[PDB]
Amino acid sequence: DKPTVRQPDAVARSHLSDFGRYVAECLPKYVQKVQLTAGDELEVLIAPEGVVPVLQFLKDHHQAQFTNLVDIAGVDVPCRKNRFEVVYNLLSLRYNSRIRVKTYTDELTPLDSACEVHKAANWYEREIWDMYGVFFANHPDLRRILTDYGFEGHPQRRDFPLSGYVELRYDDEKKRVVCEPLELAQEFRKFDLSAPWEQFPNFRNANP
Amino acid sequence: DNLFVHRDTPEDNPNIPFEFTAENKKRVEAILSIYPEGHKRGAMIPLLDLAQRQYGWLPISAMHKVAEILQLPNMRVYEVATFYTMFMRKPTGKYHIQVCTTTPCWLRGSDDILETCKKQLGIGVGDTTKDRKFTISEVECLGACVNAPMVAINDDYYEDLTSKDMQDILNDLKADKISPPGPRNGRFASEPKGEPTSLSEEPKGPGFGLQAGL
Amino acid sequence: PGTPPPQTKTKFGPLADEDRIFTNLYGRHDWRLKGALKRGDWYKTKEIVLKGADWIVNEIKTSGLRGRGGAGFPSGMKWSFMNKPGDGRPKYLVVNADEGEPGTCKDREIMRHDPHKLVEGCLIAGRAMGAQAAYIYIRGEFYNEASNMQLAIAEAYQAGLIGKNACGTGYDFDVFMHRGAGAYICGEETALIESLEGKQGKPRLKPPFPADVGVFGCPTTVTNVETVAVAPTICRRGGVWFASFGRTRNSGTKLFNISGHVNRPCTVEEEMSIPLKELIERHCGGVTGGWDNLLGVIPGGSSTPIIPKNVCDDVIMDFDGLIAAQTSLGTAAIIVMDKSTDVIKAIARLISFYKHESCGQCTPCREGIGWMNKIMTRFVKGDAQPAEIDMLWEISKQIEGHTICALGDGAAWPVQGLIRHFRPEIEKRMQLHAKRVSN
Amino acid sequence: RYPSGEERCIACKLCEAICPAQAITIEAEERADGSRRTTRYDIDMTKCIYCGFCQEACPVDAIVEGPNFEFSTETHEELLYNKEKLLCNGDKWESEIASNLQADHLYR
Amino acid sequence: AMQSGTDNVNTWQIEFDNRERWENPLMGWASSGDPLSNMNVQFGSPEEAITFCERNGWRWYVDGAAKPKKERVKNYGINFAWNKRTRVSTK
Amino acid sequence: PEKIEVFVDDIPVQVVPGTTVLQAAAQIGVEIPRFCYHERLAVAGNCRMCLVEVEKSPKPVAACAMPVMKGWRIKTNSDLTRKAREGVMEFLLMNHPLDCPICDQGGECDLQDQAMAFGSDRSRFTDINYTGKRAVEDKDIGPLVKTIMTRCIHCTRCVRFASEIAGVDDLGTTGRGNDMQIGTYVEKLFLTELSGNVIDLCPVGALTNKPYSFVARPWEIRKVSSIDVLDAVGSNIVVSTRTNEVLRILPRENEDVNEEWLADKSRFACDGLKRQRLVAPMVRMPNGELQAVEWEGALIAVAKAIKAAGGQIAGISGQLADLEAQVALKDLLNRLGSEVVATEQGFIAGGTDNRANYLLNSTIAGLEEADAVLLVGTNPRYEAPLVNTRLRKAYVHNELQIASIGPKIDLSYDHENLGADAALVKDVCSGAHAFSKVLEGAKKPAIIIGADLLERADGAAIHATVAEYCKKLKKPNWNPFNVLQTNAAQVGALDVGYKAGAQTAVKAQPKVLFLLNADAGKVTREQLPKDCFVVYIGSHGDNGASIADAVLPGAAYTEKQGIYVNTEGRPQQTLPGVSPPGMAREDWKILRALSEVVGKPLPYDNLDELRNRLEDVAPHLTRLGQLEPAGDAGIDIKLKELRDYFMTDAISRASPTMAKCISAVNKQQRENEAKQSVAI
Amino acid sequence: YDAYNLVNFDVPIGTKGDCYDRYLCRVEEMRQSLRIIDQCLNQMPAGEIKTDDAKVAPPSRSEMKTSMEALIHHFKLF
Amino acid sequence: SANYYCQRDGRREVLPPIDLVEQQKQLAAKLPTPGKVYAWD
Ligand SMILES: Cc1cc2nc3c(=O)[nH]c(=O)nc-3n(C[C@H](O)[C@H](O)[C@H](O)COP(=O)(O)O)c2cc1C
Ligand code: SF4
Ligand code: SF4
Ligand code: SF4
Ligand code: SF4
Ligand code: SF4
Ligand code: FES
Ligand code: FES
Repeated sequence: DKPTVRQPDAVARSHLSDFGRYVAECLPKYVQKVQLTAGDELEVLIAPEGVVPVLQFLKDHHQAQFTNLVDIAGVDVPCRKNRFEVVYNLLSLRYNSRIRVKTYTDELTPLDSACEVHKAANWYEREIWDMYGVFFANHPDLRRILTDYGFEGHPQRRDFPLSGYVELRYDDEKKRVVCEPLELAQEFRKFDLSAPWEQFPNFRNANP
Repeated sequence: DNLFVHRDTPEDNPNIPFEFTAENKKRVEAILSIYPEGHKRGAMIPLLDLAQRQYGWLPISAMHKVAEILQLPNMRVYEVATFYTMFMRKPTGKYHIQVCTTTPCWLRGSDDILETCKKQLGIGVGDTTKDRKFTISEVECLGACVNAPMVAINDDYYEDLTSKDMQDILNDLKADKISPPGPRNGRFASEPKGEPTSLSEEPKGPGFGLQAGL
Repeated sequence: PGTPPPQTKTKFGPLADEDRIFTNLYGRHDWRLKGALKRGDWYKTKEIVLKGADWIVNEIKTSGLRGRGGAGFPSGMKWSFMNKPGDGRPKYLVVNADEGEPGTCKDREIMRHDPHKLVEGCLIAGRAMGAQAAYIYIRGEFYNEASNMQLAIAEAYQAGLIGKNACGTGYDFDVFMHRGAGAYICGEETALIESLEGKQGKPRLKPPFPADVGVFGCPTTVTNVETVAVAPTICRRGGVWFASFGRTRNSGTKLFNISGHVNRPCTVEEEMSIPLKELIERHCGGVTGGWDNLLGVIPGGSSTPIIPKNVCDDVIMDFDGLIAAQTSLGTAAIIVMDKSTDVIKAIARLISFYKHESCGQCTPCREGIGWMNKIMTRFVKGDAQPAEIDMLWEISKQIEGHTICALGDGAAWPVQGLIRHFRPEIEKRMQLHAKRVSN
Repeated sequence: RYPSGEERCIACKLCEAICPAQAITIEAEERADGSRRTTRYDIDMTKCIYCGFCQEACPVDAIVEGPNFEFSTETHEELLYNKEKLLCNGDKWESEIASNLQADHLYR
Repeated sequence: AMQSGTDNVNTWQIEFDNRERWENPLMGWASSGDPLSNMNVQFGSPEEAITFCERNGWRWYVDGAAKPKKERVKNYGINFAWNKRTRVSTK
Repeated sequence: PEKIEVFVDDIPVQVVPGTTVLQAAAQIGVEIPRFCYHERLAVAGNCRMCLVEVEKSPKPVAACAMPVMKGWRIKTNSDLTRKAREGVMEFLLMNHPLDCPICDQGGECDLQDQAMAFGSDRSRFTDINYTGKRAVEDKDIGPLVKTIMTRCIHCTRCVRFASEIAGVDDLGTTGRGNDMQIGTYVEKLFLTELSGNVIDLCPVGALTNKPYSFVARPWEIRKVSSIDVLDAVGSNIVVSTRTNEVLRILPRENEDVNEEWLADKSRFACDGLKRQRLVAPMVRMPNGELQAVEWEGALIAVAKAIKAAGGQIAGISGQLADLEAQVALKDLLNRLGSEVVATEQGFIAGGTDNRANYLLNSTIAGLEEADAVLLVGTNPRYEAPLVNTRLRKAYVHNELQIASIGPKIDLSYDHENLGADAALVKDVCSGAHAFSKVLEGAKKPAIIIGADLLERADGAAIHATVAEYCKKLKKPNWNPFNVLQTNAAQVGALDVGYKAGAQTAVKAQPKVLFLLNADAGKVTREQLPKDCFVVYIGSHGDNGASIADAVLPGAAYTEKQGIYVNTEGRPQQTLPGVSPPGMAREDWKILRALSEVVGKPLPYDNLDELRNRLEDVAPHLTRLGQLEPAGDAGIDIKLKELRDYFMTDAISRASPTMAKCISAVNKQQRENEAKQSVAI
Repeated sequence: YDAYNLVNFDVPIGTKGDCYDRYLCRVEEMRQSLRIIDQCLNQMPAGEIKTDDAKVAPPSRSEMKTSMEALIHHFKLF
Repeated sequence: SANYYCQRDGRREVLPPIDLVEQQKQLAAKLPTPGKVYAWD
């Protein structure tokens, strides 16, 4: 027996596999790929034109009441052609389950706002807009929610620096908090924590 | 307590010379002429042992002389003479007593033989005497394992020993007298003792057991 | 083609003195050339080396002669690897001669008492594989044996039996000499290649074979003293007389030496597949204190696992019967151990021998053999937990098969046999030490 | 420090590698007798978050969380701790630190 | 070069040119006004990095293309050879 | 040579016969962990980490020495392979010292990364409380190598690199069993110009960089890719910069230039970047001594001396000068009415017009395929030692016969010394000499001529005749004419059109003599006139700055971005690792600012328009890393010992490590001479 | 998650949804957390605190200062 | 004894996620719910 290895839940595997084949059968227009990851989590990989009609479907069907939307997450992967991906995590209280709906979006290409489906997307879709520049069309008001009012740029992209571009200091000549180009007293020491030997042989050919 | 690195001992420095005797130079030439041309490095091991047939042990000057003969650098001779066990880089006395400690000799009481010789000479293992007369070292298998309690003194096998028998042998060797080799219990060579159970008959001559067509 | 004929004989126990290959084993006759000439040696050698190499290797394949130096690899198929045409490089027969396994002393006695059989077999095998030179690698311990062999080689040179025009046949064969200095790892085939080339120790890896690259970059075959010395008797007495002894696969005649805890130590020449109890009880006395006092036997040297009394009461001593009794034969060495002495100190002495005689190239054999020596020293002392035993078995499973030559295999085998057989002895000694240190 | 008196810190830099706010700056040279011990060990206590990862990542018991917390300063630069300030803190607080490490090492 | 592994080599990356780093006047720390000295961005091919650099308006240059293939043969039998200079002297 | 079918990790691959299992698995991506196999060394089995499980086999096979045959199924990720790797690796980790917090290879140790990747998670060694572990004495190797043999795992990478590539036989393994020790039997200095690579080749860290003793850690290092300018190879290096400090210099992988090796002068010159640096602009006062002067005052002083000279100015390039600095100097002198420029190391007359006169036209990657090479008055192991590594590889792998004309030199391999007479090379061009038949009978022959032999008065004559001999012996896609010039700036200066020879600027009698980073000392005050405003634009200035009147500072090769062209003609670009100390600037920026102060400014403002002007003057000087092959080309050695090799350049002269090396080598020389003379 | 299925407790549910029901739900959460605390002190097994995979968890300081693999894993994971 | 890391290796038993559309296609050569029904009323 192996007590240091997490045992997967089979009743969260079979139900999620049957539901993944079910949602692939019910929506062949938008759903490209459904996958059951390690850790018993189901991912649906939709087209960017199907953000609203998939998240509406999982909201209102009898066999899928994913009525709760917990978080909308943006991941910036600059290697890909469409660099941003947007992940909608949905919780189903009736069937006691979770789903993740992932789509790909570029900064210039807009995305459908899920605010008509779930009202939590009134704010979460602002936050990605504050941090990646993913424009969400047909939004109630798409404003800047977390960064400063005079901030220029989206900070959580991987092409943005860690320490930012500018700093703030009080100027007693102008009697106000002015903006200066960045000069750190001690620079950020970039540690080269790269593994020269591969440790996972199961992920060697997982890219095709 | 052997060392596999060399230090500047006054008795083991390369300052002291070592030249082959002209009687031994034809033996060196014959040993070089046994092995084929281009692969004379194979004459390395019957050369360094040949120094033990002249000097008694192996200094670093003998190593340099072997490397000068074979036209190769000193470190190959260093590593070859450091690997093998008979190339005693330490000083060694006139008689090098080797007592086997390994299991087919240990089963018939080689520990009593070792303790008897250590009481007779009064020295620890791997150490020579003050007058450079006797040298002891615990050693692995030598062969002739039918005669278990043996020792080896100056490449001579002294077999089938008893503690009283080896005490008599060491008393003969301390008074400069030679001692005969072989088993000490009246047995000539390796055989069952007392009865000729095998090879009792006369051996058949030529022409016996020849197959047809040869 | 050449095949070993079936035996169809039930009892392999008794023999006759006329079937002895080594008729001067004990040295009751003249060891020199006149004694060999009056003893039937050096007879019909010219026709044997004139009938061709294919006939000689077919005779060896028909007799079914296996290896006598520690492996069950048959000698005819090994000798057939050098019937291939040469690529401009010379061919070599190399006879290994170290017998540094403890308990192994038969071929030393053949050096001291039957050297012309070894020289004639060297000439016959060199004709059989096309070799024109013979290298025999004596240890530095065997100084009188090397002097006797050099005297016999000088007598054969003076008689014209070897050298240019060997036995009046136009075949050139010079039997050379080499004297190594105190290495048990020399004795392995590729180690002895590297020691003839002038390097130290250090066996080479397998897929460049000795038949491929060999000594001095030239193809060679490494053969035992006993196989070469019984080769003229096989080539003279036919391919079925040698196959009429032993079983079908294991046909031959082997020099068995019995050492340790017997009233008469023993170096007999005996038929293969003899029972062990009959072999001990017939000649050379027996176990001291009777057969009921016998604790265990080692059927080979330090490379083979031990077998206890109840296993060895019904052991047939060929290769295949010993493999069925879960121990290798290897070279022939019967170490007899009675109940008066502990097995643990003797197995620890064998592992200390393997620690002293490993060449240190391979890392499992350099490190884990010293580990097993430390654990066996604690097992002598008794200061170990019970768990270490099976963990020590794991160390054997991390050394056996993971090394370059079979010294790691030959050192992992007897601890495996000790853990398999005498485990309650270890538990009793360790419990005695625990009760000694607790109170 | 060791009981003999030599400083414990062998400049092995796991503490700076594990410091999440990156307060520790270590610069090391070989000393005259051949030791590895530091030439610069600075901890920015205005950057240090008092998380204790450095004492867990210390192979010897060199860096340690002392019992002192009444070390409020009048001036911002006085909280930039040098190697000499840390060595003086180790000299001053050695008894309580050694008692805590004696009473706490078997938990860690 | 002190390691034989190569799992951190196969990923292309873009980086920026080094700028002025100076000693701090107060303490011995190194200070830099360059915000982009610590930003290396990973890519799976050079052409995607070219597309990224032209899309973000950066002035780019390529340090060097990868080595296509080094054909090498490793034979154990060349260590022990006859009339060849590739024979080893040690083991 | 038909390929065979091998199923590795249940994946098909077609491999040519004779390849190892490790190569056949690295063809698809999976790598086997290794300790005693390097790609550039001989295969061996001193570790057993390469034990992989092939199907229908009783024992695991050593993947770095297994010639794979047709239809083997190799299972790298099997259970038996992982059990074998864990067992062999905990055997490797049994006697190894717990020195990781005091070991300089910690964080880049192969043993740590393979313990995380393939080893077990705990120890089963319960014998450390009693009978202990193995500890061995430290061996005495000189000031470049710190030796602690307790950490050694006995893989014989160092012994194989000494025996094959380095050519010295002083390293070996002594003893048997656990007591094998990988070191010299006696206290000897392992002296070699390629000794530093052994620190790269030790997989664990028994052998350690002694200048880089206890300085920093691998994760702390910022790695910047650049080139080395100390030797002629133009070897690609990676520089360890952390917090505005040069820590060490390591080899960078390129099969064409350096092949993962580095010379000792290339590697241990990082200590010379701290000593004798130029941090302030210095102007010679009328008192007689130089004083530190601000930048504007120094620039207007040099401008006033230029206006007082009136167009009689000249400039000499340096030993370590940048290509862009030489272009800026040439543009400043040509815009000020001076048509004379110079270089420290001379050359033949008329060789500037064709490139193949001054190139190592056979590739350094191609010199390992040579069959018979002739050295005309050069010692390649002290001038450019990676060329000697290529010649050593071609010596051991191909049946190569090499003859050298000149004095008695050691090449670390055997060679026939024809003599020190000059006219004997004419015998090589006569066909009557015995080596001429070997040269015409070779498949890929070559002739290498040193630059010091081309600087002598015979010179172009010896450059002409063997070129005719090259026109007698040529093969397709092979240019056998070769020249090896020690200065890294020489090939770039002759690319941009520098009149080679310092005597061309000496005989012009300059009122203001510009100097780049030139410390060879070929020009002095006695050859110069009574008044001569010597402006030295350099980084160190051990020599050539004491005679200067306006010592301007400069950045070293690790502190600025510029191009260097090596002896084969391949342009490469260095990168700025650290900032220049004090107020030192880049040399082309200094020359552009001086041109703006004088009144005739250069048109380029930044580096991009300077590269555009480089395209304007030579189209092959901007294709960095790409070599354009040229067409046909139409006795004493100053470097013959190691102590002559150590202090050739200015950075190597300012370094204390090279002085320590010469002190240790000379101490060993007097020790050996005293022990030899005490026996007489 | 993390032995919440081995403890027994009640869940406070409001009706009106105002601030008073949420306040009563929070104080009732404080009441039920006392009996979860009581069950956690009542049953507590004697065992290890960390997982024994030493490549994901730091080893003990005695194993770090005594054995080799634990020192290598301590070095790497820190 | 009997402790091997590969028998208890937690990190190396993680696989890439299974394509659920292709899993049916390569395995074929009461409505489905994502979980059990919980009554929250
Ligand atoms: C460590 C080791 C030591 C060996 N020592 C000897 C020895 O002393 N004598 C011997 O004949 N064979 C010895 N062998 C066996 C040889 O490798 C080889 O198999 C044999 O000598 C020739 O085989 P054959 O009898 O089939 O001709 C040894 C093998 C190993 C692994
Ligand atoms: S098994 Fe041991 S004795 Fe044999 S080669 Fe390997 S290292 Fe040498
Ligand atoms: S404080 Fe501790 S962890 Fe940090 S460098 Fe010093 S000894 Fe290492
Ligand atoms: S306690 Fe302070 S110095 Fe130590 S690791 Fe945490 S933040 Fe860094
Ligand atoms: S050589 Fe490697 S494993 Fe050994 S002490 Fe140094 S870093 Fe640790
Ligand atoms: S010193 Fe280093 S390179 Fe040499 S055998 Fe030991 S581990 Fe290998
Ligand atoms: S075991 Fe003692 S000589 Fe063989
Ligand atoms: S590197 Fe392959 S077995 Fe050592």
